[PDB]
Amino acid sequence: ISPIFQGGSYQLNNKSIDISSLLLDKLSGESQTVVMKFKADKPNSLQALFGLSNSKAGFKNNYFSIFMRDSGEIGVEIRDAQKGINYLFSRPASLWGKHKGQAVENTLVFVSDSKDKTYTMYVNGIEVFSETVDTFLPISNINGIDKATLGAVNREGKEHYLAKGSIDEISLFNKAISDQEVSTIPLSNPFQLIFQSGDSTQANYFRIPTLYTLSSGRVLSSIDARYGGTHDSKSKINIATSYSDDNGKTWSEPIFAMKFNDYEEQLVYWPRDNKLKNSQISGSASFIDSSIVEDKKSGKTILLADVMPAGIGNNNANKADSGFKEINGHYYLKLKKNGDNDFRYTVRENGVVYNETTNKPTNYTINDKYEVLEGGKSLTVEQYSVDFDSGSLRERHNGKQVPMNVFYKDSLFKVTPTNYIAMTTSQNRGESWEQFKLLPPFLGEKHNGTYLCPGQGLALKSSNRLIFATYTSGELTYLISDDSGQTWKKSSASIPFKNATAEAQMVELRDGVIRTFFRTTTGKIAYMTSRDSGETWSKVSYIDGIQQTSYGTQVSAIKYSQLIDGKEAVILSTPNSRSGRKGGQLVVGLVNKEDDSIDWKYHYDIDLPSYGYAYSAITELPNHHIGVLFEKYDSWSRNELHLSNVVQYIDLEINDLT
Ligand SMILES: O=S(=O)(O)CCNCc1ccc(Cl)c(Cl)c1
Repeated sequence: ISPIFQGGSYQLNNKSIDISSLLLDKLSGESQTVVMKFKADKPNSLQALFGLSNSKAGFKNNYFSIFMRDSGEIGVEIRDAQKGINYLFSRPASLWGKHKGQAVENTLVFVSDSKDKTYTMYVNGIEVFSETVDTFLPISNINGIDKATLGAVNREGKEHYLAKGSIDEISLFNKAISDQEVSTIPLSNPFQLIFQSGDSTQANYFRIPTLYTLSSGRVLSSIDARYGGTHDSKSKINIATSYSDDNGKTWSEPIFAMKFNDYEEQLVYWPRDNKLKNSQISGSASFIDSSIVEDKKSGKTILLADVMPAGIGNNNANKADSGFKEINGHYYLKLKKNGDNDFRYTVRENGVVYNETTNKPTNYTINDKYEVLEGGKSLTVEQYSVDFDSGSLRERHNGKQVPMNVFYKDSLFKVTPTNYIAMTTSQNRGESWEQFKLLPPFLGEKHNGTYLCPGQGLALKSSNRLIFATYTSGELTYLISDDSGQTWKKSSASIPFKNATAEAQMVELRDGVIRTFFRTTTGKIAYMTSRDSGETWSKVSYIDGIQQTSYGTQVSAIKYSQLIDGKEAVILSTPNSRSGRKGGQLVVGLVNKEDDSIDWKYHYDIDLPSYGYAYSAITELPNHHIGVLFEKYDSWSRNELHLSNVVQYIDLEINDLT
C-alpha cells in the first residue's frame, strides 16, 4: 500500500521540525510502519529522530520516539502515563555513521503491529529487535498526542533529545507491513554480510572473522559460528567458511570446517537481560579461534582452531595437563573411561584404545573423526538441544542419536578437560574440509596447550615454510612446518607479560624477515621481528600512535603488494581507543629500508570514533582492493552481548586510506 505521509531532505541542525499539520490527521488505526532514510555522522550523545507526543503541561511522559545514541544504538520509547505504559526497546551497535569519509544513509524500518502485539525494528536490512507485549500500545493511541516532530521530542513545549543529522526520506503507513514487504525496501548499505543469522550454519551469532586470499584468486573466510550467544567457550561453537570468486562481491553459502554434533545446531535468540544474559551452553564440545594459511607446494589450504571438550573453556581448562602421555618421544591422547577416577587409557597408532594400568589393548578403537568404535561397531550418544522455555536455560536430550565422540559429555571415553589445537585441510580451496586432527603438545607432557592466534598463518614467499602464531603465558609460540603441515616444530619467543591474551599476526617485510604485531595488556600494540624465517625472534617493542584498552583487542595485518609513496607498505587493522573497542582504523605504515622501522603515516577512520570495532580480518584482494571483515560492535562490553549480524564486510581502495 501507499504511504499516508511522505517527506524528505530534512536537515536536523539542533532544531526540531514540526510536521504535525502534515501527519497527525493522517494517522489511523492501531498498526503503523515508519520507513526512514537518515544520516548522522556527527550525532549528539542521545538524540531523537522522530517523535509523536502530547506536548501539554503534565503529560511529559506521553510520547513515542525513535532515538539513537552516539554509540550507534537505535531504539524506541512508547509511553502513556494514563495507561501506565513505559516501553523502551533498543539494540546497541545497529547504525553506520561514515564510510570512505562520507555520511552513510541508514535505512530504518519500524513496524508497530497491533494484531500480533509486536514491535519490530530493522536497520540496514537487519532486524535488531522484535518485541511482543501483553498490553499493546498503538503509537498514535497515546493520550493527548498533539505533535509530530523530526529531530526532537516535544515535551511540555520544549525540545528534548535534539538531533544533529538529516532525514533524506521518511514515509509512514497505516499498516504493519510484512517481513516480505520489508525485504523489498531498497537499501544503501556500505557493507555486506558473508555470515548471517538464518544461513546454513544456523548459528544466530558470529565472532572471530578471518580472511585469506588464495593463489587462484578465490578469497576465503573463516569464523566462529557461535550458537549460545556470543560467549567464548564454554558454549557450542563450530568453525564455518565461505569463499568469494569475484573479489568479495558475492560469497558462497557457508560450510563447516570444524563441527561437533553432541548438541543440535540451533538458531537461538539469546537473552540480553541482566538476569539471563550470562546463561551459557555448558555441556557442549566446541571450537574457537580459527586461522588460515595456503601451502604453495601441495596447493592445500590449512585451517587450525582451538578445540574444547564438553563444558570446557580457557577458564576451566586443565592448566597442568597437555592431555597427552609421552612414550619414547611420542605422544598419545589420554582417555578416561566411564567410572574410573583417573585416565587409564591412551589412543595408540591406528586409533587402538590401549589400557595403561595393565598395558593391555582393548576392543575399543577411535576412528579418524575421534568417534568411538567397539569391535568395529560405532557407538552413539543422544544429542542435546537447548531452550529457555522454563524461563532459564535447559539443556536436554532430543531423541536423536549421533556418533559417540571422545570430546562429548555423554561419551564412554573422554579426553582430558583442557584446550587442544586441531588442524584440517582442504584440497579444493574451501569447497570441503577434511576431518580434523589434533596437533601434538609442543611445550611438554605437563603443560596445557597454547592458544591459536586467530586470523592468518604465514606462508613465506621464498620457501615452503608455514607458520602459525600461538600464545601461552610468558611467550608467543610459533608453530613451524616445512612439509605442508605434516609435521610441526615450535619456536618460542619470550614476551614481558604473564597471562596475556597475546593474539599475534605476522607480515613478511621482505624475504625471511617477519614482523609480528600483537595484543598486550599495556594499552599499546607490540611487535617483534625475526630475520631467519621464524627461527629466532627480537625483543619486544611497542607502536606509538595507536591506543588500545588495557585488556587489548586482536590486531590484523598484511604486507601490501604495491609500493606507497615509493615505499614498501604494511596495513594494520585495529580499534584506536583507550576506552573501548570502537574507533576502528586501518593504519598504513611505510617501511624504512635502512632499518626496517615503520612510519605509521596514514590512519583511515573505518566509521565514527564512538562506533564499535573489535576483532578484524584484512586481506589484499586480487584486484589490489582491501577486504575487511570485522566485528562492528564492542565485543568486550557486557551491554553488547548477543547481537545478530554485526560481523560485516567492506571493500576499500588504497586511495580511500591515504
Ligand atoms: O574476550 S575477548 O578478548 O573478546 C576474546 C578472547 N578469547 C580468548 C580465548 C581463546 C581460547 C579459548 Cl578456549 C577461550 Cl575460552 C578464550
